[PDB]
Amino acid sequence: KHMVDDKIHSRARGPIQILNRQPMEGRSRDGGLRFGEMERDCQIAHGAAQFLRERLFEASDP
Amino acid sequence: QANQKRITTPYMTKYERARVLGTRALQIAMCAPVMVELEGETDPLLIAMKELKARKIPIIIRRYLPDGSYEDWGVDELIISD
Amino acid sequence: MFYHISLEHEILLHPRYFGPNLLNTVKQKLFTEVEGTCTGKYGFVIAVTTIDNIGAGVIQPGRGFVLYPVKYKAIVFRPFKGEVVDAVVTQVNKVGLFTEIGPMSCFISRHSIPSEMEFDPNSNPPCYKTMDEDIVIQQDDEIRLKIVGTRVDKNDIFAIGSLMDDYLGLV
Amino acid sequence: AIKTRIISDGLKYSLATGNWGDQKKAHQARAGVSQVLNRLTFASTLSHLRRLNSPIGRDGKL
Amino acid sequence: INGSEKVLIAQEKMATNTVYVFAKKDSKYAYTGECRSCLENSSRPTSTIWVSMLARG
Amino acid sequence: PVPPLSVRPAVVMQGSARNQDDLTHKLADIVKINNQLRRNEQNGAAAHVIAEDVKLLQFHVATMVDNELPGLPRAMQKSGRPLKSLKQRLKGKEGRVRGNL
RNA sequence: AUCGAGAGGA
DNA sequence: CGCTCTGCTCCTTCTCCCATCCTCTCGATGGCTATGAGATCAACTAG
DNA sequence: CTAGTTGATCTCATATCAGGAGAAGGAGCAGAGCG
Repeated sequence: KHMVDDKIHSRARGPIQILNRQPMEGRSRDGGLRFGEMERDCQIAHGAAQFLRERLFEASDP
Repeated sequence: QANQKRITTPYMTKYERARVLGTRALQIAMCAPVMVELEGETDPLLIAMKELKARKIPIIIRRYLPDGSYEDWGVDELIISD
Repeated sequence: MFYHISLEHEILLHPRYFGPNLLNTVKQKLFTEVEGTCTGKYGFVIAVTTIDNIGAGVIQPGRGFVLYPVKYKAIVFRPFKGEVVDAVVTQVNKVGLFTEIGPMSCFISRHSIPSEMEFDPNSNPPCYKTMDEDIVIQQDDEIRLKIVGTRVDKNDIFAIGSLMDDYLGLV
Repeated sequence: AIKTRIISDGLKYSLATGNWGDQKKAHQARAGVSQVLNRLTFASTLSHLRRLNSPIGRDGKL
Repeated sequence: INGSEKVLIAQEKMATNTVYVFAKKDSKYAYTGECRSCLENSSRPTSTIWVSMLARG
Repeated sequence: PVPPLSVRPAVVMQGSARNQDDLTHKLADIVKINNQLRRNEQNGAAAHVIAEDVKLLQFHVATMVDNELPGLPRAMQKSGRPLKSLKQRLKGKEGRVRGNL
């Protein structure tokens, strides 16, 4: 059942949630992908502070 | 802090290189004058790397020390490795 | 009151202005910014006298701008409660009398003025005159006043003055 | 006196949601009973109809 | 139910009316014999009765 | 302190029925019992009645900021689901700090 | 739309 | 010689935590919380 | 200017089981000084 066309998804400034003005959840909601705690830790290890700020501040909910 | 004696490394860190290149590329993209000559480069990142190789980026890195003081290094004063 | 004070400001600068001449651009931008400006706390700034120091310009991360903190000597004008100043009369009216103190224009109501100085709209120049008609306060006259109240509107100060106190009259 | 909605709506709700118990006790009730039949392939349907469940709790790591 | 095909999953449970002697390592009792008792035609939940031995000391 | 509408948005459903947040329902209970206690202290009420009202107000405020109090009954709502208090909004995973910051 | 639950993927 | 002040142990609460990201379906959710008389007032709609 | 009508706004009034692990309090108590 797992065809790629039912899984491919992309986002660039779509809809946002009401409570926290962050991207929605899911392909069906045209949502954004979660940049989670482990991604934050990985980018902290990388030392990429501006990319980390872009992902956790500017690309989510400025 | 005595600029005659700066205790930090004379090398540019990988993070300093990254942020200096990004900053200067944004400055070039916002129509700042270029310090080096240009053959056909139109990408700000390429121009910034050419300026760094030429040692002609007009930026000062203010490295903070844990005690609270700081040391100002010109991008031309640091040793660029990569 | 004329004064000479050192003041602090910080101004952003676009990357286009880096150029071979940079300090001059920050200087002239400061001038074009705070020349003729007005603030209620430091009063009105007549002009900027001399630029003392130009701090290190810090590049804001994520933004091409650079903020320069500038220290500059500028001369201000601040009216005060209880201060006496000579003013120039500009308009006479039945609602009150309008006199200009430098950039500010202050209005004095007939209630604050002593009752001796009558209205006189029938005179060819609108003027204030007493029973004896000795003192004459009309347009363009030079008269002393005491500044009682200050009010700031749209960052612009407008004062109010009184002529009741003794020795406050025509120059 | 007989309000038939008790038995009808109770059985219908319990089979519809899977929360096995009274509708008011929606948290004391144990879910996962009465799942939607899998109709993706005949083997999935047969296996779902022959499915057993050990309600030990997935959280348990024993 | 409401046009939706619902399948009841068989649910496992410990058998009733049988005595099961276990021994919990971390407990005040050395051995515990439990019996989840339930009348033939169910009318109440399973009434569990335990008969335990207190741990030595 | 009753938070603003952003913290407890009233989301509109497919139709016109505006559904209120759990915080708003809880604040409704708090205001109800607060007004009830205010009138019962102002007008005729027994001491034990006022005591019961104060106990219920305490329960409502506590379950507004923290619903999982041991022993006490969980603040309920329609459909038999407990309300999500301010503590569960940011308690752990999928809360504000870990789930949104 | 929300919430919950369930079924799944790596 | 009877009281105090420990401070050790056993039990008891009590409270916190339990991988990451992702897809889909399915059921419930309702929440509804009036009414009108009087006075006030400010704007037209006429005079 | 003068009434008069018409909305809006607001006040008022009517009713009766296969967790775990650690941290904190409390209690029982053995014992040491010591009044």
